[PDB]
Amino acid sequence: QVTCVWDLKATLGEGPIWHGDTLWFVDIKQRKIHNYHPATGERFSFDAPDQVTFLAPIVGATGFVVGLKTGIHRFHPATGFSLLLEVEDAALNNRPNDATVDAQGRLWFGTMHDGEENNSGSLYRMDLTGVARMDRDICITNGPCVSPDGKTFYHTDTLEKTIYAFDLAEDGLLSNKRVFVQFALGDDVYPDGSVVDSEGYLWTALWGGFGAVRFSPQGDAVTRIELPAPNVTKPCFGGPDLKTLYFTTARKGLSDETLAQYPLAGGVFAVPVDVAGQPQHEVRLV
Ligand SMILES: O[C@@H]1[C@@H](O)[C@@H](O)OC[C@H]1O
Ligand SMILES: O[C@@H]1[C@@H](O)[C@H](O)OC[C@H]1O
Ligand SMILES: O[C@@H]1[C@@H](O)[C@H](O)OC[C@H]1O
Ligand SMILES: [Fe+2]
Repeated sequence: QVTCVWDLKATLGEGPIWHGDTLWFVDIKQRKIHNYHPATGERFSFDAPDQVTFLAPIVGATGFVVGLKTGIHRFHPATGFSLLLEVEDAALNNRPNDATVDAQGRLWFGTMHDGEENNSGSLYRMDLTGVARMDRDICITNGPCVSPDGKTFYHTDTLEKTIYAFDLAEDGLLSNKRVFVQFALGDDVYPDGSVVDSEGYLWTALWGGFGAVRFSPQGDAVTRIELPAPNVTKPCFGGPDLKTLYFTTARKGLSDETLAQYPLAGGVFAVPVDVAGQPQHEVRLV
């Protein structure tokens, strides 16, 4: 049985990372940044001026790169949020979503239509050279991640239920886009966030799928973890050995009867696994 380590009941828990030997994540719709210490069970929360969608630590503990609906900001507990750059026109009614940091310190993050209807979202790569638009015309982007060897990049079109794979060159460009995995069975099962473990396997959390799936680098499902929560948003490897798989979940979109049957929905869950994950990388801004 899977254990819920924090009965947070978040509306849209998302973007978990393992940083400073603690778990950091967000509640997008409640505009919260949460921090959880597994060794003591202590929890901390910070209020955000708008929807906050991802966190990525910057080298030197100079804060996090975070995604607010108003743009990409820096967040530091002792200075708040300060605008780093607007990436899209506010008229699009877009907002950032998921993100990851590769082994070279680059921040890959996506945008999406906040109304979840228009194909106005894009994929961006933020590094020392600036911000480059890597893909476009995606309604809900999700789960950017790179393989441990750095040669493969994964990205998710959630509403199309598709996970694509790209060839990633050392210079940082994507090529040879192809469908990695397509979800067919499940009318209300959508792929949300994904990560890649130390062995190159893809862990994908299922929106409306009550858990997460582990895929071989060839695209075959090999393991499924089930949670007492209908909408699982993202996995994150943490713990002292990177073998404790945490999961964020969401109460958004669930009826009152479903939430009464699954009262732990929106909480943070943890499961021990056999394969360790990848260490968290930090964004290079200098
Ligand atoms: O690592 C840092 C963390 O300890 C806290 O201060 O938030 C800012 C981060 O950069
Ligand atoms: O809005 C949600 C988005 O934040 C999440 O990443 O994927 C599921 C969507 O419904
Ligand atoms: O799981 C339930 C929890 O969500 C609620 O808050 O307290 C009662 C528990 O049974
Ligand atoms: Fe997501």
